[PDB]
Amino acid sequence: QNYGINLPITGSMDTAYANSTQEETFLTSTLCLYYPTEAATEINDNSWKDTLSQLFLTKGWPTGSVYFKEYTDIASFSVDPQLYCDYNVVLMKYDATLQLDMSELADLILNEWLCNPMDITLYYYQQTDEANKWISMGSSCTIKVCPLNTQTLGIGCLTTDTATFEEVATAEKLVITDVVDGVNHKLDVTTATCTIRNCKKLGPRENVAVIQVGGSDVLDITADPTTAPQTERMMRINWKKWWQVFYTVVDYVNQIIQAMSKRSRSLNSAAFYYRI
Amino acid sequence: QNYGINLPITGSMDTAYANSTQEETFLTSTLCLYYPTEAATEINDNSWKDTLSQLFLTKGWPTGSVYFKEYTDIASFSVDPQLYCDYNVVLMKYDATLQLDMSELADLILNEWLCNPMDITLYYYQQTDEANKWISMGSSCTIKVCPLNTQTLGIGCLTTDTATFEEVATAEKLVITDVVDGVNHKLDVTTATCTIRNCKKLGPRENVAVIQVGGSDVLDITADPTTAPQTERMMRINWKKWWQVFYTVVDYVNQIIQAMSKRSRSLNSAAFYYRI
Amino acid sequence: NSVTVRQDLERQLGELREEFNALSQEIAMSQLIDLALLPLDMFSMFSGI
Amino acid sequence: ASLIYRQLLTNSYTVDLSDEIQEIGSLWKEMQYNRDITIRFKFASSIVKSGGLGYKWSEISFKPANYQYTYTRDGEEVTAHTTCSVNGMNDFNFNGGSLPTDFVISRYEVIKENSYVYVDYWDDSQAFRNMVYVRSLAANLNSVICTGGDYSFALPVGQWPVMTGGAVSLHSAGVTLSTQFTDFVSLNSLRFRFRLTVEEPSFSITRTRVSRLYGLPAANPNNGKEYYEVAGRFSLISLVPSNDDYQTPITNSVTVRQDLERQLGELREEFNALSQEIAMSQLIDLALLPLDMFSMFSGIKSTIDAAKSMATSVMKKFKKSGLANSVSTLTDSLSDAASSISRGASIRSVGSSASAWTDVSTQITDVSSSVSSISTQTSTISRRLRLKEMATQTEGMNFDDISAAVLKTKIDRSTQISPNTLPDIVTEASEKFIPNRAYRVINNDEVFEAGTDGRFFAYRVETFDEIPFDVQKFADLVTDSPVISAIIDFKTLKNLNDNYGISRQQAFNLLRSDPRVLREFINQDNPIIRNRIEQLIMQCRL
Amino acid sequence: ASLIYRQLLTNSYTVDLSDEIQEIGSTKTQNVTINLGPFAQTGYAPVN
Amino acid sequence: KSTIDAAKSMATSVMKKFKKSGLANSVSTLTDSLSDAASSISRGASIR
Amino acid sequence: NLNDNYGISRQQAFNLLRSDPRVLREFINQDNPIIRNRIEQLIMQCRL
Ligand SMILES: *[C@@H]1O[C@H](CO)[C@@H](O)[C@H](O)[C@H]1NC(C)=O
Ligand SMILES: *[C@@H]1O[C@H](CO)[C@@H](O)[C@H](O)[C@H]1NC(C)=O
Ligand SMILES: [Ca+2]
Ligand SMILES: [Ca+2]
Ligand SMILES: [Ca+2]
Ligand SMILES: [Ca+2]
Ligand SMILES: [Ca+2]
Ligand SMILES: [Ca+2]
Ligand SMILES: [Ca+2]
Ligand SMILES: [Ca+2]
Repeated sequence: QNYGINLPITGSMDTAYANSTQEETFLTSTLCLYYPTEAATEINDNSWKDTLSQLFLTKGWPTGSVYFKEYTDIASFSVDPQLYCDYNVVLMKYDATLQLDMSELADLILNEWLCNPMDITLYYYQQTDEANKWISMGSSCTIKVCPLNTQTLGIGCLTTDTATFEEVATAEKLVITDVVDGVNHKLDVTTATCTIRNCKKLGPRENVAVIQVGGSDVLDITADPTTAPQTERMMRINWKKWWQVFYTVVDYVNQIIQAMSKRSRSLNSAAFYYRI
Repeated sequence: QNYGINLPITGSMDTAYANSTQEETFLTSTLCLYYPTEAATEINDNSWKDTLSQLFLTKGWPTGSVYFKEYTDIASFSVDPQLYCDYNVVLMKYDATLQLDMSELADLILNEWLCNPMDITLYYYQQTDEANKWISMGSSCTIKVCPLNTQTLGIGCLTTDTATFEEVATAEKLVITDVVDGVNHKLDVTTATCTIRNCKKLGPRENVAVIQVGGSDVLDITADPTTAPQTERMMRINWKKWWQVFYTVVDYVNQIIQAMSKRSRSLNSAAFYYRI
Repeated sequence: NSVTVRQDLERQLGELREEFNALSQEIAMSQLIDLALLPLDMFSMFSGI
Repeated sequence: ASLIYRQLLTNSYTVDLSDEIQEIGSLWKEMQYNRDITIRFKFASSIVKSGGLGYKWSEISFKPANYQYTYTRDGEEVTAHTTCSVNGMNDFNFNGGSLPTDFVISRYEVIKENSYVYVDYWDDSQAFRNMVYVRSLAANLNSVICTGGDYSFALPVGQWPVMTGGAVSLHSAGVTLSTQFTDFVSLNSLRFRFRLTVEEPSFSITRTRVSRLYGLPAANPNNGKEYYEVAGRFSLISLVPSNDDYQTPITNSVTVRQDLERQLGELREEFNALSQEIAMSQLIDLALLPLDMFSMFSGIKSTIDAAKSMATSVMKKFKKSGLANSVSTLTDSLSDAASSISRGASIRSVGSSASAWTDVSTQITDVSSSVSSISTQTSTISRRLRLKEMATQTEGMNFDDISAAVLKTKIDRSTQISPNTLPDIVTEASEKFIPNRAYRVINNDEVFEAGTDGRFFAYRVETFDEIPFDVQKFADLVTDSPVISAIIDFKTLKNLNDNYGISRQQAFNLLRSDPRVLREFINQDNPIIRNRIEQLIMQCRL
Repeated sequence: ASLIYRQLLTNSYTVDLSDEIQEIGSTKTQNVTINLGPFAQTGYAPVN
Repeated sequence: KSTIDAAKSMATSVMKKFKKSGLANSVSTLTDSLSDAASSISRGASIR
Repeated sequence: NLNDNYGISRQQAFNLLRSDPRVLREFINQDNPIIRNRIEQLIMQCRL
């Protein structure tokens, strides 16, 4: 492939459409459903997974192709999210208080990132361009920032004294820091319970879809204030019972998968590509 | 200009892109940031304005062009808001209970208005066209309206007994009243505490952009029920901390102002033009 | 100690690249060539700054 | 020969590099003095102790030390005085702890290979009163070994630490002139530099975790020795003012004109007088030399200080004169004209198209003589064709070549030279040499000619008959095409053709200022060319 | 192509600058402040 | 091959010895002789 | 393109091939679209 990646692909505008590959896609694919604990608690059934697998079979998926992963809550799920199957549908409960955390999780899992380590104790770090962010994940990520100037002296802060730093994150499981580009910063992060990485957003991750259960369109997967794009993979539904939610997911799995593109599944299950 | 306002301007669809060689009244433009008091409180620093100025300088703004106007809250800021700089960016904190007040403020400052005094004690007033409204603001504005008929007799109210009038606003720092057009209304207002004007919406402002911090898309800058336009000048972001909000504003100031246009700043700082 | 991995001149040089690319379009052509024949030496190049 | 001017301008940047270090720094007869000297010196120690009970010393450092002695040189008992100092020292420190009890040395100085030892030396001998004007100075000396000695520390409690060991070899590296400040007079002295080399004896402090340390601490660097001695020879060449071959001053403390004048006032007359003895053909030969910096400044018989800074002093003065500012203004005007299609209105063109070479300017204007507009235009243009001369945009030999040749042949002959005279006489010469000079441009067998004096001439090459001068064509030709200095300007050319009928090839070469035809005409003793070159040389009058 | 010799001869004036820099540094080179290791310098108490 | 700490002076190192050699001396002598000839200085006897 | 639309002299072609500045400025002063376009391409190519 790589020797033909930078080569043109020519096609005529009269080639006959091929038959529907939805059946073949379902047969040779795997589906991962991510739901919160409250869903399982409300269902209160020990065979609901088997029921959903049988219903998906009625919808064409082979038996052992649909998998279900449970997370305690949005904040818990945001610590090193792992996307396993070819298609990853995430049922995210809506809370008016966790809006930024919902947006950060969606941004992390609905996009492909290229991350590198940051040794905050040794080097001063800056963000090169609008695609560059600092993604911090851990049990408790408290990030404080001290911008510098051309002479390396801090502005509004003292490098020696951390108490003067401009705190930007406190007690966070996942945070995406966006500082002014081209400015060197000195960072204080709770490295004991936090890991911060310099990440670049390569583009969309088309095999991950997020269904927001309840609320309104609040997700903002773009740091740019001027744009809040709602993509095809950002679904939203209204709910009263989790069983109805799962039935809607099963029945319209055709539409959900049709909004997602395969071949975006990395060899690893991580939410980012780690490079040294 | 005035003698050449109504003259055609002809341009070719192949003219090479260039840049103006015309003098401006001021050498450079000025940027005003309007933020709530709680933003400064949470930031908890005395030199934060200086640091933001230095970061804006990093973003190409000469030292002396960025100004920061603090306002207590949305309601207080809604009393005769003043727009000083060439570019005005208003950081409105979202509160779920003040949706109408946020909409009223956005409508006032995102649109040009042409207003006249209203001696409600001497004359009845109509609203001629859908662009006509009654904008009242002050320390506390309560508006009571009695629609009259062709015979100048109140409908569902007694023109002499104010107790029968209809309540359209109670203790409002700012309120835009829209009544049925072509109907004479007898008005009684808390004139001691607020002033009411008959205003006409001329069009968009193009130099005032409102960034809504938190919430969902709730602004309605048009009184027409069947329209909720989301212009490029009304942005929305999610937040947990104010330093991150200000860093986002600084880092994407080029995008923020690309959505705005100069040439719209009035000579006066007021949010409306006034005729007596 | 702590070393600044990426130098402080990156942002200033980026802005100056922007300015230079904006200024390119306002160059006269006859006079540019007239300048091109001047043997621009150390003194001539660094005196008019 | 004009290249020298260009090079000075081209190299003017190095001048700035000089000033930095400088502001970081702070007829004649040759007579030789080789003297076998014995520098006897020593160090001093500053031991400032801190407060408390005396366990802590605030500083133990070096201090310059003076010494006096007498020694025999060629049977002469010579009294000598020396002053030894050190530079570039390593500030070690010992910190036994934060308590007032613990042994602490805040800062103690050790001289290592990165240090230097300076020794001023003076004696009442003849050689040291002849060294006011020095041609060359160089001293060789046998290296000496300075070993550190014991030094016990005054603690009233416990074992007494001892600073033993330490050694460095001083090797002679450089000797210069220096001054000794007495009470009522000032003495010229020889200051010798010595590079340090660490030696095997390593200094250590007892009662401490200090061992195998190398250098020479300031505690007891003399090691009980009365003095440290180096024996060697210094060679000095002194320039004594002499106006006759039978006298020779014992001492050279004489005053020269530059000890009393900073602005050369009458040396201008000296140069103007020197102009008489200038040969013509040989002057052309010298003018054809690409006189570079080395060639220009190598033949001057300078003093020790003057040669050390001749080029950069000349260039410091050079990058301020009217010539340098004219070059700068021309460059800025060209860059501005190229930099914006905005102000073709501000500049007014006397040609088909706008050019910095072809712009009219202030020209306060002279109502004294009835002046044509064309004359003013041509003069304004020629005053920039001079910068064309000094921008390598000329074809034949230029007036700058003659100016440089005259400058060289005069500075070598002129007996008035000094570190301040050569500056402002090279620069002011370049400014004031040949002020009225003409230029010509050839095109389609037709010659256009302009002059700074305001005289313009159009003619034909095949026959020298004047033509209606076509301004707006001379300008377009002169902005781009090669410009030729008019050494043999039109009037002389026509006189020569009428009286000495010259061939087509000879006229071709004369028009383009070819050196060969010029020198061949000079060698024939042709009165017209000799007269023209005499006028040119007398114009080089400073 | 022969310009190396010409340039070496012409630029020789900078040798004087080199010599001045050398002999001025030794005059006014600052004393070097040598650091000390993280493990330093404790000793016994003064004992009699 | 640039043994660093010597490239700091290589050009000046060569130039300092270059402006002492027979080539430099001959260039200077020729320049001085040309200046003298331009000045009508009495050239030595037997010089034709 | 020049020789076809603006058939040029033998001397002009000779000089243009050798990139002689005189003919370049001549053609620019005549306001030649082709050479002006070429020089504009070069200048806008002069970005950093
Ligand atoms: C595609 O669909 C058509 C229509 O039913 C069918 O005849 C054909 O066999 C299918 N398969 C392929 C490979 O075309
Ligand atoms: C006198 O000076 C002129 C030019 O100034 C020169 O040609 C001439 O040789 C000098 N001396 C004599 C004796 O002619
Ligand atoms: Ca978060
Ligand atoms: Ca601070
Ligand atoms: Ca950023
Ligand atoms: Ca956004
Ligand atoms: Ca309101
Ligand atoms: Ca009523
Ligand atoms: Ca209405
Ligand atoms: Ca509406």
